[PDB]
Amino acid sequence: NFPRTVMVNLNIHSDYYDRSTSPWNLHRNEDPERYPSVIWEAKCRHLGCINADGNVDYHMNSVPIQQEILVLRREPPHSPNSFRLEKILVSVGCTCVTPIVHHV
Amino acid sequence: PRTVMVNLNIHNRNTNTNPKRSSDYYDRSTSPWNLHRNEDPERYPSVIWEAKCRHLGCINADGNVDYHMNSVPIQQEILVLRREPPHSPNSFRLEKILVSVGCTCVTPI
Amino acid sequence: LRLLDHRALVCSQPGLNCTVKNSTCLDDSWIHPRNLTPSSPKDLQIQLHFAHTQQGDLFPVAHIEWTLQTDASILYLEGAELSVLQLNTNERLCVRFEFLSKLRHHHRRWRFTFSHFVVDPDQEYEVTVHHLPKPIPDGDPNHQSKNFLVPDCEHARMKVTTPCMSSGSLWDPDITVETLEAHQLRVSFTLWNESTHYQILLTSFPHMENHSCFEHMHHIPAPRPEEFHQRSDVTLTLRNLKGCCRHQVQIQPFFSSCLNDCLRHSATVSCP
Ligand SMILES: *[C@@H]1O[C@H](CO[C@@H]2O[C@@H](C)[C@@H](O)[C@@H](O)[C@@H]2O)[C@@H](O[C@@H]2O[C@H](CO)[C@@H](O[C@H]3O[C@H](CO)[C@@H](O)[C@H](O[C@H]4O[C@H](CO)[C@@H](O)[C@H](O)[C@@H]4O)[C@@H]3O)[C@H](O)[C@H]2NC(C)=O)[C@H](O)[C@H]1NC(C)=O
Ligand SMILES: *[C@@H]1O[C@H](CO[C@@H]2O[C@@H](C)[C@@H](O)[C@@H](O)[C@@H]2O)[C@@H](O[C@@H]2O[C@H](CO)[C@@H](O)[C@H](O)[C@H]2NC(C)=O)[C@H](O)[C@H]1NC(C)=O
Ligand SMILES: *[C@@H]1O[C@H](CO[C@@H]2O[C@@H](C)[C@@H](O)[C@@H](O)[C@@H]2O)[C@@H](O)[C@H](O)[C@H]1NC(C)=O
Repeated sequence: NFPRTVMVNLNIHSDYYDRSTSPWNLHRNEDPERYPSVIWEAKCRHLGCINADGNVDYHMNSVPIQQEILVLRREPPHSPNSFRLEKILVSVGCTCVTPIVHHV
Repeated sequence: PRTVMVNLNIHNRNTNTNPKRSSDYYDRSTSPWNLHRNEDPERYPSVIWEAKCRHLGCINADGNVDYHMNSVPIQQEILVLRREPPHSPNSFRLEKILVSVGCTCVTPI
Repeated sequence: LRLLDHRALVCSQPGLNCTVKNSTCLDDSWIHPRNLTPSSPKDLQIQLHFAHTQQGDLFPVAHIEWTLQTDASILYLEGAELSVLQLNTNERLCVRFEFLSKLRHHHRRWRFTFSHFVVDPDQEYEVTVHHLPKPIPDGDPNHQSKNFLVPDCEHARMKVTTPCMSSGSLWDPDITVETLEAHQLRVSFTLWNESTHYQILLTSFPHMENHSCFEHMHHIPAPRPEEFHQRSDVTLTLRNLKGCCRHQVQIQPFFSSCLNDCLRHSATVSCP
């Protein structure tokens, strides 16, 4: 500080979630005050993974993959030109993992 | 708009970490992966860690790779701030980039 | 990621006046480059330390330590940006050392430390110290990064840490699988001090064959605070099959700290 706001050239320019052994559901996150305005959040379908038969495998763990990402938020609100940079944690998808087991 | 005003006083909205979470899954996954550092001194964020799947197939119970299944990457289109030359203004560009964030095991069609 | 305390952090030492300010990992020297940049840090080392919060809980902390290079660029060294990057999520956390005074001589080698970055078990980070101002475009690096790999809760010192304990690192279920009269199995275990549910997975196999001839999942609803540390035995009936004798029974906790991904506990019953 003093704050350094800058001039940015806006040079901007579909599956698996159903087919995975750890399938997930995508949830629409809309915000007109944000860019990207619409962003999809994954939430794992089950606690276990899925076996060949389609039933939930209780011996495996359906677990989320998250990421810290950048977004632009209109500052002041509704501004067409000015925005502020924001960090946000987001779930992108799910993976199937082998659980940690201790034997006796 | 072609050109915009961006305040780089990054507002952190990633604060609700209250209940405990996270572990390293790249080795424990049925679609295991390897980490690759993607650095660029001229862009924010400078370094991004991407995943590259280990196999075309997935690791079975016995631990051997099953090819009747597929390790596939979980890609994510991400915003990046790139700092320009200097020469050819503007000073910064805002770009969309494809990134592999992890792997999942899918049933093929 | 987090710092362990929001206490008045100090970076000052004899010969040098500095305050540790926090930073957005996007430094003002990257937005606005300067022609005269300092040289790179030297001998970056990150060690696993353990610390207590002003409250009482113990956390695994990253101990970052580096030294300065002997060149005259020291005069132009304004401070340093300390950065932790978790690799799984691409989460970044920064703190900045702001030199309020100017370092002129090298008479005695300048060494720095920072031990406030809270780190998690079985995690890999990328810790980096970036001398400030950062370089000009296409300039030589002036920073040092090292990957830090934190051990799992099995580690001697680690299991006595707050995140580990909360995921039941010190929980000992005295699992006792008992073979009973007429195709019945009684499985007893002592539950933990958390109001989260549990599961029992019984998988039967033939003697020396890794194929399930019978499988059953049993639910244990979240217990009352009075029910904590008390025993919960459940009697489950097996499949009728002379041959399907090898029983593998495992308990799955669902502690807030780990949810589905908690450490499970297996026990096996034999045959003749
Ligand atoms: C959840 O449980 C854990 C572990 O539970 C303990 O072990 C199991 C097997 C059962 O036997 C339980 O009944 C036990 O509680 C809890 O962690 C333990 O907490 C106790 C009490 O806080 C700790 O015991 C002793 O710690 C220090 C060691 O230096 C002693 O000085 C303490 O004594 C003082 O405080 C007492 C209580 O205030 C008081 O009565 C005494 O007169 C004395 O002034 C204390 O006895 C133990 O060390 C902890 N375990 C570890 C390894 O840190 C945990 O607190 C529970 N959590 C929840 C949320 O319920
Ligand atoms: C960013 O920093 C402020 C200030 O905290 C301390 O002082 C700075 C000079 C620097 O040394 C920091 O690393 C220190 O941690 C943080 O604000 C504090 O927040 C807590 C509650 O979260 C509050 O009890 C304190 O009184 C606050 N201190 C002041 C002086 O405002 C702020 O949380 C830091 N941000 C993050 C996310 O770490
Ligand atoms: C580091 O620099 C600080 C700057 O001093 C400031 O100005 C004087 C006039 C006082 O009002 C002081 O409180 C201000 O902070 C000083 O604290 C001091 O010189 C140095 N601090 C230490 C701990 O050495």
